Amino acid sequence: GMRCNEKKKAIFSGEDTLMEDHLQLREKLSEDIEMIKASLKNNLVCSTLNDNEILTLSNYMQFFVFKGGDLVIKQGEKGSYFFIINSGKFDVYVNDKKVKSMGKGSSFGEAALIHNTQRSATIMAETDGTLWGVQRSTFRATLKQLSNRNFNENRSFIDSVSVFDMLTEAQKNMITNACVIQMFKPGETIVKQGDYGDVLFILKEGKATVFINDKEIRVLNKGSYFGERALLYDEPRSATIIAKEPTACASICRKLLNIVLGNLQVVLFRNIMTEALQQSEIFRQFSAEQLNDLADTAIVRDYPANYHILHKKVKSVKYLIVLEGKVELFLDDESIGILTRGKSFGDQYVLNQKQKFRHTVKSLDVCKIALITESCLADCLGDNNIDASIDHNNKKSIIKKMYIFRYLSEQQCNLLIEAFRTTRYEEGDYIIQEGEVGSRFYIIKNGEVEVTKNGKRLRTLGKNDYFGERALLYDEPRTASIISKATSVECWFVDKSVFLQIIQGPMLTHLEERIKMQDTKVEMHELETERIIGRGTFGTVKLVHHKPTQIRYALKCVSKRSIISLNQQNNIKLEREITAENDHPFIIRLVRTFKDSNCFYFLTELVTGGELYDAIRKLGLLSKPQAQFYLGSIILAIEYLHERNIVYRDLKPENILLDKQGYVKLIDFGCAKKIQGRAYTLVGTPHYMAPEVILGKGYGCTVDIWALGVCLYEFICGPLPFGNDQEDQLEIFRDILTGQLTFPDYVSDQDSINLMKRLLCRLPQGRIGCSINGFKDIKEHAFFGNFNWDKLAGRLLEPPLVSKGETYADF
Ligand SMILES: CC(C)(C)n1nc(Oc2cccc(Cl)c2)c2c(N)ncnc21
Repeated sequence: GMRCNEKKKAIFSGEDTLMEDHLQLREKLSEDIEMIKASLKNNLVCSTLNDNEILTLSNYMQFFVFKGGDLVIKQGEKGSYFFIINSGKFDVYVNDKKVKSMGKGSSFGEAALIHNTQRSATIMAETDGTLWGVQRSTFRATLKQLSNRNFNENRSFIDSVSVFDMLTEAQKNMITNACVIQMFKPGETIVKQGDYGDVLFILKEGKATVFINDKEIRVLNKGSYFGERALLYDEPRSATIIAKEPTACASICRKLLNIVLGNLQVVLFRNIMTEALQQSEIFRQFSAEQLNDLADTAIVRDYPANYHILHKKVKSVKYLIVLEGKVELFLDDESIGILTRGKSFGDQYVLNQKQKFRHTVKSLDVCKIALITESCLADCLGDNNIDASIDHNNKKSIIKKMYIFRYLSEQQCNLLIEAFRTTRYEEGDYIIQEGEVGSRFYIIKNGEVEVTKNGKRLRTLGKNDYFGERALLYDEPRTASIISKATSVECWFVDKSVFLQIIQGPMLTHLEERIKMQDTKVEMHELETERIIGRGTFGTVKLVHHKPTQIRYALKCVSKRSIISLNQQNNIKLEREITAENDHPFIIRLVRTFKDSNCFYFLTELVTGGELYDAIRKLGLLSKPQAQFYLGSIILAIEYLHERNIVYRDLKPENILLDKQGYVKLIDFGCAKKIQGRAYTLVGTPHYMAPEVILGKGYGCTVDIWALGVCLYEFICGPLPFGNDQEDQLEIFRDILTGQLTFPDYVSDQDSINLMKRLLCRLPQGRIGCSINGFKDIKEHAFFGNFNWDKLAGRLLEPPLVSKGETYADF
């Protein structure tokens, strides 16, 4: 009997432990449910909830039994429970001194339902008595599931309604939030025949009876819906729908749809038309707005079968799209194809404005056609020279994808496009030879080229690819060569001298410094720490000097003991991901991340102009131009992130630095997350936190827009709009949820107030910037009426403050 010689390991291991001692089963009677339902209707977070949601919460409450002289909660212990007193008396001890005495009906431990907070007073049981109670985890999880199943349920019913079929993913999700649940008991008329109603209804649970002229036509089941046409048109109800058993309906109103989405026909058509236009390689390079304008101004026409829609008698049509039916195309007498639903024709005539229309288009059956005329293109492009404008725009689409040109003013970008010269190359011509100093940026018009270095091939590039952009910013040897790998390769190109006549010092300095810093490789041993520029529980931030290039950087150290202690294992990598991917001028730019036995490193550009927190405090109350500049700058950064499905979640002046030139840099992406569906976790700084985060029913990127309104209020008015005096988190959230927004008598600008009120709208659906148009509604608001957004991005504005000298306070 031999023994095992190789090793088996041992197994290892506050307020929730105590309540387990008092926990007990008890069947909930009618007297209990009604006192819970009463007590929750007066609660801070639960007051907004409907009866079915409060009924669900009431059942998750648990019974706890106490003898006299028993401890419930202790002042200093971490807070986790909320209580409604069922029987007996309970005394409240603050600093070991009796303040109050509570009986049946009263509640305590309110703040636990929002966050883990330290208890203020010690509650003790005077007599023998019992508590109804619920824990945060259970309360938040229940709130999550209620709102989240509601959303997913409603989105399926949106997907089942045919009128929404041509909405995009993002459009369908946005109208899902406009759904309102409406309950009907038996006997109740949902809709009456003859009324001009503007509401779609969808049966989730139950059954209803349909009456036309007081006669039973049919019965409707869970899934059935009615009122699609009521969202498009003013038309009377064809029937009287009456509920037969207790029923629950999801519903969209046209009034809220118009606020959220705009006109439904206009939005639907724009999608149909955008999809049809994108099948052409020409319109594929148009902007979303340009395609939307073509959709809004397109002539739409119904034709009978065997009709000559176009015949070489043409009404200046350049492009044709089939919406319904079929048409046959002819060149003289030869059929060249049949276009069905969604297909289109005319690329040849869109490109060549002056060409005679040689084709014939004959309807095969009854059809609906959209027609884009010569004027419809000119009004879209803003120019009567269509061929030149399409060409100009083709080039613009190429360069707007590059950082170097993306943020230049439209006037500068146009000038630069106009300056493009064209040249041709024989096969085997060295367009660029490595080692030589370049002065030209190229875009390939026609053909192919092959990139090489020290002999070996690296890549192959073709129509609309580009190369050599660095030569515009630097005087340096070309790292690779570019050989022509086709017969008659044509390139557009622009000289450095022309680029320097267009771009001005500030933008040029920004590009010079930025492109260079990522280019230069870095190792830890090459960096010397000059001085510490930031401290905290996270770790430290050092100002560092790179010996080889002499470029100065910033190096954040995140201690490993900090991350593993608070269970932020998965979060530090998601921060690395987000922080590395950001490539916007008003967001901090990462260079590289290093790994270490002690701390996680982040190396970024050095920002020398200090925090915005201090800048506004030097300025005092900001004027209209100054608030426009800073808020405008924050808007561009947040918009960039929202387009990449990132919600920032911690917007405050502290997290915004200023550079040498006085332009903003967003930092600290610790609270930031890649949004996939609805977020529920409670994060951020309480004074800037949106009411939808606090209420636990789901939030998205809209929270950063609330915070924007908080910042604007600080800029114009001075103090915070909510809980300015307050230190207790509970009383801040209370002021955020139910407090009054007021504005000082010295705030004389109507438009400023209007914007602040609309950014600080509690319900997101009514919050400016949160509809389908996104930030467009903020940017076009009267407050920004004289503000050139174009010049902000391109560094062509005088900023409010320029710092004299420097200012400081897988991996
Ligand atoms: C002033 C402080 C410490 C908040 N800060 N944070 C900064 O932002 C950093 C600095 C290094 C790494 C990361 Cl991920 C962010 C920063 C900077 N780039 N330049 C100067 N000061 C900086």
